[PDB]
Amino acid sequence: MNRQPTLHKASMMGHKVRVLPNEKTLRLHYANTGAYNADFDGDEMNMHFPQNENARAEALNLANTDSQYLTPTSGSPVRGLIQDHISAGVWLTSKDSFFTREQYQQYIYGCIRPEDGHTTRSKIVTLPPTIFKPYPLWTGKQIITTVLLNVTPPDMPGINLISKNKIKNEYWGKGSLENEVLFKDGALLCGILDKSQYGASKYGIVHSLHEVYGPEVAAKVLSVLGRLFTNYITATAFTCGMDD
Amino acid sequence: RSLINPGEAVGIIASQSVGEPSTQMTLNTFNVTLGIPRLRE
Amino acid sequence: EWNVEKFKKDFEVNISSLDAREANFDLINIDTSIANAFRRIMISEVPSVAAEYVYFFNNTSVIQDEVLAHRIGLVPLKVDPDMLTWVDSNLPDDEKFTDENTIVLSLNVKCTRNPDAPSTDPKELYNNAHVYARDLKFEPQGRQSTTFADCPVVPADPDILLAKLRPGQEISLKAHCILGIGGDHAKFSPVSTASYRLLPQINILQPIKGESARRFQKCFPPGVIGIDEGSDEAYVKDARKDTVSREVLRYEEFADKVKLGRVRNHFIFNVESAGAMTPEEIFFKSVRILKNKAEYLKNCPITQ
Amino acid sequence: EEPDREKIKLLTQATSEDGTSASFQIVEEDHTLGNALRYVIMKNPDVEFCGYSIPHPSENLLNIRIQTYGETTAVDALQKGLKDLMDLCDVVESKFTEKIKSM
Amino acid sequence: TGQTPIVKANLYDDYGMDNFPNGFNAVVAVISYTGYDMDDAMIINKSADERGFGYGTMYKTEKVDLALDPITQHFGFGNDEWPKEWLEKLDEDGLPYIGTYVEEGDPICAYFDDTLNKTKIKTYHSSEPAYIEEVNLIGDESNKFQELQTVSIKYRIRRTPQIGDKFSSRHGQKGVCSRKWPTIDMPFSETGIQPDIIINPHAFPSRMTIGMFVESLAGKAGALHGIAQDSTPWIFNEDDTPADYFGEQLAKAGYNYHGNEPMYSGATGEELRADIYVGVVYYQRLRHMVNDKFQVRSTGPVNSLTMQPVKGRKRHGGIRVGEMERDALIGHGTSFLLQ
Amino acid sequence: TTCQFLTKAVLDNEREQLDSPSARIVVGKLNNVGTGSFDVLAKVPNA
Amino acid sequence: RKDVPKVEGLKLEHFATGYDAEDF
Amino acid sequence: RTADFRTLERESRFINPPKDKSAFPLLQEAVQPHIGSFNALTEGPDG
Amino acid sequence: MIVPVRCFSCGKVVGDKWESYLNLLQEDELDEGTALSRLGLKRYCCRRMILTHVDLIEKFLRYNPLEKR
Amino acid sequence: TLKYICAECSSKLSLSRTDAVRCKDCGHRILLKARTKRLVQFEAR
Amino acid sequence: GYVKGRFYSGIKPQEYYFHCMAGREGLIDTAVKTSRSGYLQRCLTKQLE
Amino acid sequence: EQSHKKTKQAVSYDEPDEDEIETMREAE
Amino acid sequence: ETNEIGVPPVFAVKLTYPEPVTAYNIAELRQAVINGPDKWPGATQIQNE
Ligand SMILES: [Zn+2]
Ligand SMILES: [Zn+2]
Repeated sequence: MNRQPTLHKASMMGHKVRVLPNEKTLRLHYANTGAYNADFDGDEMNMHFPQNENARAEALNLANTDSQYLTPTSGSPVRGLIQDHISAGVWLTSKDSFFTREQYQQYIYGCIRPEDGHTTRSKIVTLPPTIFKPYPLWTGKQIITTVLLNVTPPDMPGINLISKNKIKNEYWGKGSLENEVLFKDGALLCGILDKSQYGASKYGIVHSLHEVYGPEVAAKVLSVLGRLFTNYITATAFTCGMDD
Repeated sequence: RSLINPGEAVGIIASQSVGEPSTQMTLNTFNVTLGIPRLRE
Repeated sequence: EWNVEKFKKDFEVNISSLDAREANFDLINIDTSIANAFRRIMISEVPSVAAEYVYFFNNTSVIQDEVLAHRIGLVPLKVDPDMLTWVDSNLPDDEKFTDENTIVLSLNVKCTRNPDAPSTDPKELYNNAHVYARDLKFEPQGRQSTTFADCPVVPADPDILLAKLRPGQEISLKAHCILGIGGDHAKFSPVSTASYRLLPQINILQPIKGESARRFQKCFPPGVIGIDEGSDEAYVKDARKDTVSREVLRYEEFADKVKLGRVRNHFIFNVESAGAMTPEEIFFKSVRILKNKAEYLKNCPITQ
Repeated sequence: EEPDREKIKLLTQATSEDGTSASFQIVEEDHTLGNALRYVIMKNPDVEFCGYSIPHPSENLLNIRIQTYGETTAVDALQKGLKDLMDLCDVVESKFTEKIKSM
Repeated sequence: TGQTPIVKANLYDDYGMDNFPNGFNAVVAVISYTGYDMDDAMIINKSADERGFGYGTMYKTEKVDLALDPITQHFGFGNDEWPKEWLEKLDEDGLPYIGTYVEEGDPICAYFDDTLNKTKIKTYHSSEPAYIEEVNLIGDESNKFQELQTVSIKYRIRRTPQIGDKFSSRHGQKGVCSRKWPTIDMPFSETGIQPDIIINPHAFPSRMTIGMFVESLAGKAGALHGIAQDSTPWIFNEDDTPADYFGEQLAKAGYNYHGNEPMYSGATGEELRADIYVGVVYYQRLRHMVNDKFQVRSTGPVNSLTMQPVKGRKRHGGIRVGEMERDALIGHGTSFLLQ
Repeated sequence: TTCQFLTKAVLDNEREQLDSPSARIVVGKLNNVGTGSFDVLAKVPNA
Repeated sequence: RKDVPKVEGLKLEHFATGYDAEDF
Repeated sequence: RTADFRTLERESRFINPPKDKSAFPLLQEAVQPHIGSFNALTEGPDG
Repeated sequence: MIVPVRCFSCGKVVGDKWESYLNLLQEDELDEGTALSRLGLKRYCCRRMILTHVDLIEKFLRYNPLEKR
Repeated sequence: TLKYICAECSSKLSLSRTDAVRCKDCGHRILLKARTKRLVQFEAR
Repeated sequence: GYVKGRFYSGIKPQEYYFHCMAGREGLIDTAVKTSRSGYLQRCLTKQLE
Repeated sequence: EQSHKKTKQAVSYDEPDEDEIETMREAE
Repeated sequence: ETNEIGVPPVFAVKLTYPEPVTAYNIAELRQAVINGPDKWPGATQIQNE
């Protein structure tokens, strides 16, 4: 895939073909928007189809998108979710966000499909609820823990990271620690997730996952989060008006 | 395990790493020569 | 524990108004997934009859052939389905259209001049100037021209304006009306709008009696908040009449003294027909489609 | 008579060795049946996990995952779900006919 | 389908702009729901498009002149020579039947030149098929020696809103059609209305097009009460706010003061987290069809000298891999992709 | 200045060793960078 | 500065699904 | 009481194009520098 | 051009209510709002459909290449 | 029935080969090709 | 040129004209910017390839 | 202007026809 | 997927790969050959030895 001007090698990456029926345009995910410096304002892109296995191997292992998470300019990320997904995450990972067994399991399968090879355990593993009595309820942060638990290898231990948020503690009320992003053994225990975590921002959750588990897992996490927030924005919409 | 692989085109990568971000400094001054004119010098 | 017989014990239906075109009914103690399913079917999956192939012989009018053809397709026909079989797309046109698969509607209008004293009215100044949906003459053909004897094909709304003409202009066409679903095209949707609204809930936390009760009453539509007396608290007479404008919440004296929610189990459906089928028939067919969809998967081999 | 084999398909790439967990793929279906079917399957006390997922809007596919506890296969849980949804619709159809007469 | 704006400056009437409508009044919801709308992309309702919402047509005229002093080429058909099935498009006079559907390659006219003693035709060539709207024969620039050589043919090209077409409000908020979302999958209002157009909320914080926000609650107020509202600049003050003015109007009609509406999801069916900002905004469909340079080549024609794919989209031409793409392929150290 | 550099090359009676990315592209040779920085040989069992 | 004139006699013209303008 | 749109007035003018002075003088005032400029080429004082 | 058949948003037939609307404004001398209500248009989507209709067809028809003068 | 409409007087008058490209009723040099009875297939979409 | 007005409440005609000045000023700079990174990168890449 | 750039598949890296050409107008 | 591209069926029926027929892929390519150049996943041509 090529988007001119090709100012840096990230503007010419290797993509996996997905033939979509009844289509007249090239469909591209939002995580690619940065590297190509392409905005969907009527932009055009070139698709090249290499005709031999040596050229195939190169477009799948060297020039492929997943191997272009970090730009060689500063070694910082150029891949991440851009708008709806960031606003969706601040709402989904908020303390106020609770989910029933039916809701929780739906959000999991909505973004993680074992048949599409999204899982690493061949069976969707699920955490116990955070509220047992009176009604069984799952927190929003637990969905993020479950997504990692099913996309990261079972042989390796969970991710351990103490990061920060763009949203100050003052906004979340008195005595909140919701600015401190805390991951202990691959479990989101404190803090919401901003542009600073699953955006193209250094030392965030996706970048931390990229360093510990590799580029293929970080790519899976990005696609999984990308689906989850799209599905979450469909069930729970986001709007802007005069009241704001 | 963080070592640069033998064969890596560090030449193109360097010029691309100087070229691509020098597009962000096309705007004029808000004494010394700055941006692209200084980079051209 | 949920049983299908335990659902029969709690599930209730309430018909508020059932007119010949629109029906306002309620579905109490049913899931969102089932209520939304019927809603989706009533719009997209309930089959209906609408013009699909307009064959033009002449069109000297200002309205382009494509536009005029599209307008005829949009005109709902007062035709009951089940009378028509589904058309097969693979076989050619000579085998494709039959007396069981297709309904023909002809339009033949020629505009002329009339002598009258002259701003002057178009019906006075010209003859056959305005082309209406009622001008689509039904032509019964083939094996069955007796099945539609006590059921003539007439548009649901006849006074629909199709075209405007001036003397010299003419429209000559043969429209082929077929069976289709609303998901394919909006012209096939048998409903004008099939939508549900959840029952509004007004949880009064404080008694809020006195003159504040009269202030609280004005925040909701007239027939929603009822006051017993100056005391005896402030109750909700008919929470169903509420528009959910949240007007009560934009007042400091009530912002903390009241909560605005919903009854997740209760659905207030409103189904209006295009004119072909009755609103009940459209809802019944929607339930029959969901059952048939689950039945087709039941008696089906699970391959691989 | 010939039964259609392209409608319901068992994704063997995701099916449990035996027999509780499986992912099913249905053609020409979406949220309409999807959300209604997963709701009914979730009422089963033997179903551990259940959800539905549409791979992409342009492709006419519907995926439904059923993970159960022991003594019941995912196929049985699906067959019970379809059998219960049919009975559920009969209840809706029966109550609506009665209230039409009650008017 | 031209429509008069509910929200308008009174000078719109002073210039009689109603004689030439430029847009249509649409139910626009400021919502992030589909996931296909984001910054430069907006969603159009399928059932709205199916009902003729924002439909347009494009007319193109061609002059078929026979000049290139003795008359050689004559409009019509020559005797003894007649290639198969040409009579389907052209009439006895050699000119096409007004109303006929034409594709690239089809004959658009017919003539006979005595120099070659053969019956030739002028072909119609364009990626977009058309219908004949007007055929005019013009036999001017002669006193007594009259014979037709010049003919003007008008083509009617129907243009339904396609994925890629640009749409914009009167506040400079343009976006390409990302998808034609089905009404069943579309979010449905408490009233039972699904928006015609969906604008993403992430468009407004950067553009700061608050005129559109007040246009939304003004258009809604005017649709309900049935009154046009003045949106002439500097009519309102800091003390006399339009958000308060149309807010009072919205409350009086029986709707939310802040222009919000309780909406339900089309997929799950459940009520959405908060009330969605919905109103009536005058939208304009921009004339450009952005996917005009859409091409694909496997193995097409090549230039004799370079033996490289020849330039030309319609000619089955090749996509150029320039010096920068060469540089990028060297960059990855991907020598076989360059090869 | 293609013809100018060509003239200087001819006058030097220069041998283009085809070791620059540009030169390799001109003669259709595989670029010596990355995957072209080595050779692949097959291990055969029979003597 | 003269304020923007409000519209004369503005009534309710939106109610529930199965509820008309019967309530005055 | 409002700044309304002419609906009845509009449709009547569509059917009946005025026989007197044309409506919307500002529209003719927009092309006033063009028409006036060409008008002064023959008409006006000094010929 | 002419009055559209069905409301773009929901699909309620609006094409039969154009000539009837002008009669309620002319003969009945009613206001824009009350006239739309009597036609059976309560949703603001159906309300704007007729209210906002231009009807350029009447302007377009005045050019007829089939009749002299 | 062969047709040709005059642009000025709107008279439907057709003329064959070796004839002046002008209306008979009035001296007008532009002629509109009229629409004849011919089938044009359309989808009501 | 100090605008006390906001986009929510509206801006006065004097403020409107001044905002028009500053708003256009940026677009004028995008029209008068001869400096391009095209040739600078092309010169480096050909010598460093 | 961007519509012409939207369709054109660039030969190289823009062009030095600006100030760069007048800087190259200096012989050694 | 973030590593994928949505290819229109227009491009899919024109863009072809020269796949050599073997024992491990005879089944996959036989279907493509039957499907032809207008049915996806098909084949536009076959090169003999
Ligand atoms: Zn409507
Ligand atoms: Zn004449």
